Amino acid sequence: TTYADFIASGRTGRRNAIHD
Amino acid sequence: GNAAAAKKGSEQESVKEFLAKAKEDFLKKWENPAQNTAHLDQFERIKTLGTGSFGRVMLVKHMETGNHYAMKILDKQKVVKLKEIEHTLNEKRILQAVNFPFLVKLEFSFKDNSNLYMVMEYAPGGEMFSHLRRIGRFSEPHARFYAAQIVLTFEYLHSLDLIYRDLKPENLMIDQQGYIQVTDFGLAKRVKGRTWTLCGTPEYLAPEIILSKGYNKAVDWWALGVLIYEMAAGYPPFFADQPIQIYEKIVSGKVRFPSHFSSDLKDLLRNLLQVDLTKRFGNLKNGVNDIKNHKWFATTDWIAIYQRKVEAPFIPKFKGPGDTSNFDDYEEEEIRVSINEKCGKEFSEF
Ligand SMILES: CC1(C)CCCN[C@@H]1c1ccc(O)c(C(=O)c2ccc(C(=O)N[C@@H]3CCCNC[C@H]3NC(=O)c3ccncc3)cc2)c1F
Repeated sequence: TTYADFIASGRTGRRNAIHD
Repeated sequence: GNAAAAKKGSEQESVKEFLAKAKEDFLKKWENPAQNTAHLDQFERIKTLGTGSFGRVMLVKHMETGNHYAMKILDKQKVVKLKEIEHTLNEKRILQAVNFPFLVKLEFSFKDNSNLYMVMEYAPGGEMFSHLRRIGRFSEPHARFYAAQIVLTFEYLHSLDLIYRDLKPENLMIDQQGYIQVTDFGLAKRVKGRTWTLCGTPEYLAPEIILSKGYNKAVDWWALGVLIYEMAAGYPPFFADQPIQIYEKIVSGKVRFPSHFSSDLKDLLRNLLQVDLTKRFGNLKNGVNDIKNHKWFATTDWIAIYQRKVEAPFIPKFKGPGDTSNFDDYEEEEIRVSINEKCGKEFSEF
C-alpha cells in the first residue's frame, strides 16, 4: 500500500527545505 | 438563499476594508522596522524546540514577567557563509511587519556581536508535523479546520505582495487553543511580479519552481494542495527516497488519491495541484474565492475561523507554562558571544 511505502521511506522525518 | 446572498455580499465589503487597513499597518512597519527591542541577558534559556541551518529556536523565560517565549538564535557568520543574508533579513523584516491571528507574533528582536535574535510567542502545542505522524492522518473536517486558516493566511500575505514559500506541517505550530500559528518565514519574500529562486521543501515544490520558469503567489496555492493531501492522507501526494524522483512525479502532471478521500476533496485537490497556471485555483480571475466557495469548504464559517470562534477538533495536552511534551528533544549547544563584532555592515538593518 501507499502508506507502507511511505512509512518504509526516508522522508517520514522532519523535512528540510533546500536552497538549490 | 437570499439571506446568504446578503451575508456573502457584505462579508466581502468587510474583507475589502479589512485588507486595505492591513496594507497600511504593514507598509508602516515595512518602511520603518523595529530594531533592538531587547537583549539576551533578559531571558533564561531552558531548552531547544527546534533547529535549522544557522542555529536554533529555544524555549526561554523573560525574567521581568516570567513569560515564556520561543527565541530563534542565528549565527551571523554561518548566514554570511551560506550567502543567505537577504533571506534572513526578509524573515525578520516580514515577521516584524505582519499581523494576523494565524501568524506567529514576533515580540522582540535584537542582535549582539555574534547572533541575530527573534523572540516569538511560544506555541506549546508543538508542530502539526508531530501530531500528523503520531496519529497517522487527520479526518477531512480536521484537515479542513486547518486548511481554512491557511487559505485566509495566504489571502492576507498575498494582499501584502508577500509569498511564503515553505508550507508544510513542520512550519505550522499548534497554539493552546488548537489553532495554527505559521512560523519560519526564512523563505518569504515581498514581490510584485516574478521571482526565480529555486527553494522550498521538495514535496511541496510547485512545478514552475522545479522547471526554473520564474513564478509568483501561485506556488503557495500548489503548496496548500500538498498540505491538504498530506493532512487527509498521512502522506504527501508526491514522495520517494531521492528528491529528483519527487520532482519528476510533481511535473508528470499526475496524482492518485486514497479510496477514503471524498469526491469533493479529490476535486478541490485536482484544482490546487494543477500544472497549468491558467487553471489552478488561487490563480484565476476570482482568486481565493474559488477556493472559499468550493464544495469541500461548504461547512466553513470563514468569518468564525478568522475570529477563532470554531472549536479546534484537537486541543493538545497543556501541562502548564514552560512545558515541552509536545516537542521533540534536540542536542543542546552553549551560546557563545564574541568580544568582536562580526558582520556589522551586513546586518545593520536587523
Ligand atoms: C529556508 C532555509 C531553511 C533553506 C536551507 C538553508 N537555510 C534556510 C533558512 C532561512 C532562514 C532561517 O532563519 C534559517 C534558520 O537558520 C533556522 C533556524 C532555526 C529554525 C527552527 O528551529 N525552527 C523551528 C523548528 C523547524 C520547524 N519549524 C518550527 C520552528 N519552531 C518555531 O518556530 C516555534 C515557534 C513558537 N513556539 C515554538 C516553536 C528554523 C530555521 C534557515 F535555515
